[PDB]
Amino acid sequence: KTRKESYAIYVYKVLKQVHPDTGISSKAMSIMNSFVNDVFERIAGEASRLAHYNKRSTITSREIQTAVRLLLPGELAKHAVSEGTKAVTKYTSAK
DNA sequence: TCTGGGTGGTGGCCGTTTTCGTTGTTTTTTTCTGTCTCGTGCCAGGAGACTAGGGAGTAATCCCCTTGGCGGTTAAAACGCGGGGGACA
Repeated sequence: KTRKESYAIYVYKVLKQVHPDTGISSKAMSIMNSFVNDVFERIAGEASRLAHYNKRSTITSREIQTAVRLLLPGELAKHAVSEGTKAVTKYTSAK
C-alpha cells in the first residue's frame, strides 16, 4: 500500500486554529491540498527564477520574500511577508 | 339680453394601488447512513551532531551611463469654427 503524502493534517490544524468548532470534507480537503501545492509551486518557481536572474545558486528567505511580494496582491502580500518574517525571526531565536 | 371666457361640479377614461388565489420555494421535524475524525502501530523521513568546501558577503576601485541643464528648431498639441454623419430614441 503506497504511502502518499499530503498537507491534510496541517490544513486541519490551521482550521482548528481559526474555526475550532468546524470540520472539513474530503473533497474540500483535497481542494485545499491542491491549493497549497499550487501556491508552493508558484512561490518556489518564482524564487528559482529570481535566483537565476541574479546569478545566485541559493534560494534564501529573501528570494522567498520577493517571490511572495511578486505573486500575491497588495494586502495579502503584506500580511504574508509579515508572517514570514515573524516565523524566520522566531526560528533564528531558538536553536 | 346674448355671447365668450373662466371657474366649479359631475361624468368618463386611464393609471395606480390593493387584493386575491396559486405555485414554488423555504422552513421544520424525523430518520438514518456513510464519511469525518480519532485512535493504534509501524516506519521512514526529519532531527542532531559533525566535517568540508565554496557561495556569497563585504570592501575597494573604476568607469559607464544616468541625471541635469541649457539653447534652438519646429513638429505637434491646443483651441476654435463649422458642418454632417452617427448615436440614439
